[PDB]
Amino acid sequence: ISSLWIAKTGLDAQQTNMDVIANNLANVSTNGFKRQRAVFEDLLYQTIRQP
Amino acid sequence: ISSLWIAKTGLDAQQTNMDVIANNLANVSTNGFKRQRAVFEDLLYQTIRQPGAQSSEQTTLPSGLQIGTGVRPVATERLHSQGNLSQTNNSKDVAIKGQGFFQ
Amino acid sequence: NGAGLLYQGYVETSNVNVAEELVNMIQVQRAYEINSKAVSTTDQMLQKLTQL
Amino acid sequence: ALLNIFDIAGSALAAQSKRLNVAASNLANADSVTGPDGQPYRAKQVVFQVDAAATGGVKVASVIESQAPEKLVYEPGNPLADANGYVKMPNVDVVGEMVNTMSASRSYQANIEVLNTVKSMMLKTLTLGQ
Amino acid sequence: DHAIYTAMGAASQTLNQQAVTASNLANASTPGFRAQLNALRAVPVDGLSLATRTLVTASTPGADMTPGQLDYTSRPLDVALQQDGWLVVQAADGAEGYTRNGNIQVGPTGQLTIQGHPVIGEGGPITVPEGSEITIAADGTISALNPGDPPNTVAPVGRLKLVKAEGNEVQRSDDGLFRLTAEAQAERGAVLAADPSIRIMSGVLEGSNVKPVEAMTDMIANARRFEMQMKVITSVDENEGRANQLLSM
Amino acid sequence: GVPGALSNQPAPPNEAPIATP
Amino acid sequence: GVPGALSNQPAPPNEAPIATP
Repeated sequence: ISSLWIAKTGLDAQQTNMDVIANNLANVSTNGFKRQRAVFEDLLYQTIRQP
Repeated sequence: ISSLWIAKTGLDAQQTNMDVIANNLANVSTNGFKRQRAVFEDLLYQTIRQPGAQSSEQTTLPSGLQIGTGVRPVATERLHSQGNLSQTNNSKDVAIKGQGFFQ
Repeated sequence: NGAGLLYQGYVETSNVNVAEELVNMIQVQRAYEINSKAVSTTDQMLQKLTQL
Repeated sequence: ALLNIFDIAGSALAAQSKRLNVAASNLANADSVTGPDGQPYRAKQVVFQVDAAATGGVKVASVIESQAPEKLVYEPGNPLADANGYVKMPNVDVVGEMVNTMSASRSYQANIEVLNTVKSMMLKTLTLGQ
Repeated sequence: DHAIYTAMGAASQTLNQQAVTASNLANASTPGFRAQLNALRAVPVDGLSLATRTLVTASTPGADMTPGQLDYTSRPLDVALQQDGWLVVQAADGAEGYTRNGNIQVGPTGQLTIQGHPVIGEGGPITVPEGSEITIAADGTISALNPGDPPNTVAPVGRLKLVKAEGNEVQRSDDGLFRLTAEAQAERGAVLAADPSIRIMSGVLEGSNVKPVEAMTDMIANARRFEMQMKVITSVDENEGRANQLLSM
Repeated sequence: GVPGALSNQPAPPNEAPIATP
Repeated sequence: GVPGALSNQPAPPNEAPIATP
């Protein structure tokens, strides 16, 4: 219930990266195509206050 | 005892969620299929004792209590997103973009 | 008016991703087991009370 | 009358036994189909009521069929299949039946304990009649 | 002879605490759910002689506002709040409540709403165009794009109202929507004021903060405590029954 | 008075409050 | 009538037909 969703988000990010890689590789001959690269960023950090 | 009739609702919600997941996995090859997602809701709470006085020059915690009632499956949404396109080379196949349905 | 475009010879596939389904299955199984333990401990409590 | 306690406890025991029997029958018929005369099997429940003689025992007026929709399973190879090729499987909640059996057993044990205590009290009562 | 009453009260409150824990465990997957904390409370009976009988009554503090974990769904109108952010929506009675269930939906007539209840912003509930696609900003801006129209016509059509409650002064109402306590609302006004220091995230959804280890530990402790109280009950009953024969000749 | 003895004044009522004001 | 009462006549014999006649 703690690391499951974090790892799910990581798997989703890697899947998106694989999808954009596959799209880049697919049209290696299309005239006037531009390569795409995705950028990631972490979600919100929770805070635990000290006494 | 309320514990039994609460855990029964919990088990029922889990079973329905598993059924939804199994249905989504079954038609992994159905053309033009939109995946399901089940959302639940907690039932109304039952209050027994109202909270008393607070911040009366003391640092006590609140005293009231209220028991839960369980969880019920409230809704099931279909994600009307855009899927991938498979090439079939058949002259009588149509793939529609954006949003729209054939009457 | 917001209608889409038609491509001939192509078919739209299902928009199902399997990683989320597997993670949901794991979570569902764990929640089911913990609820079963809750039922079991409540039944044990009732049995001990009735054996008074 | 100090003796209607036995009647109340006996009625409670009979009602709990009836409910347990209904639950067991449903569990046995969980995955049955095409009962007598071909009609699909449907689950049943019982309704408890009190006998207003105030305070009174519990009774079960009648067994009521469940109104929850039956499961429709696509299988045209079965003669029961309709024009859509569907068969009607019974609606049985396994967790619900397990919980019902647990509740019936607990109520039965509580009532038997109450009967034991009241029987001891009543046996001790007669010692003053001499 | 009255220790049986203290023991049975302890057993009943243990059952209540068990019911609370079971309720917390059952809805462990509803979005934006807050767990229900609980802790036994002691009440001493006293007066004029030997204050020994102290009873037990279970009690539940407000909640633990530890943020739930976020899962990515890529849905354009899913919102996840900050450490202690809240979305304010009008309730059934017409009063306003706070929640963190970010599963926003849009009705057929351009009415935004969380499950059951409409969302409020500047003024009354916010309304969007009839079929416009909605994007949620990081600060609460609702951008709308009319379908078919070229993309250069995205327009802000409203703004969410976000409040900030630290947590010790909010109490769960009877329908699961939090509200300010009496003193808190007295000292901060009946209706809170929107603040800019709260940021949302689009596409991710928040689950629930229920601790399985805490639940299991509480279940074990409750089981042991209830069994001990039952043993005390039966010992006292047997003692009283054996001692009742003194009046005989 | 010592416990179990006799007295001429009734004992005050028992309150046992949940939380003092 | 009510189960557990006293009747002057026996109930009809029980049967469980596998298939209807």
